[PDB]
Amino acid sequence: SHMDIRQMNKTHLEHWRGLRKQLWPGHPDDAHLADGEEILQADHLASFIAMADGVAIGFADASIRHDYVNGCDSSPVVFLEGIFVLPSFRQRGVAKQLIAAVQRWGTNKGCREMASDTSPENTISQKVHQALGFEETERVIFYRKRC
Amino acid sequence: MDIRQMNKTHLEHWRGLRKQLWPGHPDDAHLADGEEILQADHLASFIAMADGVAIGFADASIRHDYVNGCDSSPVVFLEGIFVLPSFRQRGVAKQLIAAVQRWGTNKGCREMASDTSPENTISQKVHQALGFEETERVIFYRKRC
Ligand SMILES: CC(C)(COP(=O)(O)OP(=O)(O)OC[C@H]1O[C@@H](n2cnc3c(N)ncnc32)[C@H](O)[C@H]1OP(=O)(O)O)[C@@H](O)C(=O)NCCC(=O)NCCS
Ligand SMILES: CC(C)(COP(=O)(O)OP(=O)(O)OC[C@H]1O[C@@H](n2cnc3c(N)ncnc32)[C@H](O)[C@H]1OP(=O)(O)O)[C@@H](O)C(=O)NCCC(=O)NCCS
Ligand SMILES: NC[C@H]1O[C@H](O[C@H]2[C@H](O[C@@H]3O[C@H](CO)[C@@H](O)[C@H]3O)[C@@H](O)[C@H](N)C[C@@H]2N)[C@H](N)[C@@H](O)[C@@H]1O
Ligand SMILES: NC[C@H]1O[C@H](O[C@H]2[C@H](O[C@@H]3O[C@H](CO)[C@@H](O)[C@H]3O)[C@@H](O)[C@H](N)C[C@@H]2N)[C@H](N)[C@@H](O)[C@@H]1O
Ligand code: NI
Repeated sequence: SHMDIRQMNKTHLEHWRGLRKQLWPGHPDDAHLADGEEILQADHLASFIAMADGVAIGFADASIRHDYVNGCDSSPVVFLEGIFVLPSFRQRGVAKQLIAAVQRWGTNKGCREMASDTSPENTISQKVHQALGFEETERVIFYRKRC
Repeated sequence: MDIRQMNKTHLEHWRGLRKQLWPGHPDDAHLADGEEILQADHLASFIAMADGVAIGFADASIRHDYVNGCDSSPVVFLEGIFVLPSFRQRGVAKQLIAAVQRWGTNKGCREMASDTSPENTISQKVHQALGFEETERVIFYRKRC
């Protein structure tokens, strides 16, 4: 059956939020709401929803980052902020298409590089990033200190 | 041992220290990076001097995008720090980071962050000793568009 990757607009907010809560549980509910609104008005944020037969089966959040991005040599960079495909629809090339949409968006925005990150423990994610043409650049430990 | 924010006069020596921190970075880029830092409001480097000679530096930025482990924005980010071996373990880095931290606070950052290689044992101890807590460990990927 035919699938479409739609850049998220107001009409897909509920499809998006319903999936996003499955990728990041306990990311606060109020946060999804605000995030959705922020994204709809941004020029450096965009999200994409995989739709087929009227249902949303997956999504990707993306951004255009001007901060230094680990492993990249140019700026700005289009960055894959999160991606999720429902269990029942995996290994069908849904993420491949969502990522192509993110790449197309960042390319049209003038980015020369697309980047992403994932836990060293997320093994399927690593296989997926590599299967899709990303090469691993570096691994780092992040630190935080309250100001 | 004074710490000063970098200006045009410190570029040549900063570049010499910076090439030792990152030998793989094109010399060509140190040139452009220095100009970029001085032109941008969201960037600042600090130089530690002994008898008028630069012996350490820290590059920093105000980051506005997502930063792993942080929950607020902007974030002051320690982009790199280096102290000549002869001056190590004397609190120079501690001092450089204090200066980065004040700059950040004055820019409204509620969090300061940094990152380092899993292999950089010494760096890890330094971060810990200075009050940073480890947040996440990740692998980065890149695909040329
Ligand atoms: C990671 C994820 C988004 C991939 O979605 P997907 O739609 O199943 O991926 P695709 O079908 O487009 O797969 C692309 C490629 O990755 C590879 N791949 C996908 N799943 C794989 C698996 N489980 N094991 C090994 N390789 C796999 C394949 O090499 C290749 O497709 P093909 O060999 O079947 O021809 C999905 O597993 C998911 O939602 N996981 C949980 C959320 C998550 O971990 N996100 C990652 C970072 S936010
Ligand atoms: C990392 C580096 C900048 C630290 O510089 P420094 O001036 O020697 O550090 P400081 O003296 O200010 O030390 C501050 C804290 O780190 C600790 N520390 C410093 N060097 C240490 C070492 N080699 N092993 C264990 N702990 C160490 C100090 O004991 C502690 O002080 P405290 O008494 O307040 O706890 C320096 O070792 C260096 O330039 N390394 C090479 C470049 C690199 O690794 N950069 C880091 C990532 S960008
Ligand atoms: N590739 C997926 C990435 O997901 C998380 O980071 C995202 C972040 O997720 C937060 O982190 C928790 C999961 O660790 C979620 O609950 C959110 O609050 C999200 O809120 C931002 N809008 C975009 C960030 N990229 C991870 N922090 C990061 O390590 C991981 O690499
Ligand atoms: N705290 C040290 C950090 O240094 C490097 O990242 C810096 C980056 O260094 C590039 O990466 C190579 C070393 O990996 C250098 O040759 C430059 O090209 C520099 O060019 C940017 N101006 C600021 C980045 N923070 C590392 N990429 C990062 O992993 C590391 O944790
Ligand atoms: Ni279609």
